[PDB]
Amino acid sequence: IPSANDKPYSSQELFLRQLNHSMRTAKLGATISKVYYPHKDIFYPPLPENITVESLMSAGVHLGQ
RNA sequence: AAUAUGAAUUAAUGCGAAGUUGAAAUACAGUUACCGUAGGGGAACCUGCGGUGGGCUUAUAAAUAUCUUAAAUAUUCUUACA
Ligand SMILES: [K+]
Ligand SMILES: [K+]
Ligand SMILES: [K+]
Ligand SMILES: [Mg+2]
Ligand SMILES: [Mg+2]
Ligand SMILES: [Mg+2]
Ligand SMILES: [Mg+2]
Ligand SMILES: [Mg+2]
Ligand SMILES: [Mg+2]
Ligand SMILES: [Mg+2]
Repeated sequence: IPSANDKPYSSQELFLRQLNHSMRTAKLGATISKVYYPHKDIFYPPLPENITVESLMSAGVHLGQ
């Protein structure tokens, strides 16, 4: 329900105004490299041929009981 | 002297039925049982001394618990970013 052009933004409009900022501006200034994101293990798993000892070790697979 | 036989005479024991006097054992069996040994008692048994567990491992709380960006940021994310 858009608000009148004279009235201030509603709570819903502020949320959509923030979502617009999040897509464009919020990620300006730098990119992030070589940082582990937990979700990417599930959604971007590597292929078996590209797995290294380093990758297995980074995941903690070597830590037994 | 040995072997065999019978033997006066005399000792131990099994089974069978079948009651009698008690109630010793199996449960904490109503006094823990049993082993060795000694004494005593109608009968099982009772008592002393040490031993054994084939009886007590059957074992189960005097309680007290802590601070960093709660999110425009983690929570979403589908091979993308890099
Ligand atoms: K007895
Ligand atoms: K005895
Ligand atoms: K005795
Ligand atoms: Mg008696
Ligand atoms: Mg008795
Ligand atoms: Mg008894
Ligand atoms: Mg006596
Ligand atoms: Mg005794
Ligand atoms: Mg017993
Ligand atoms: Mg026992």
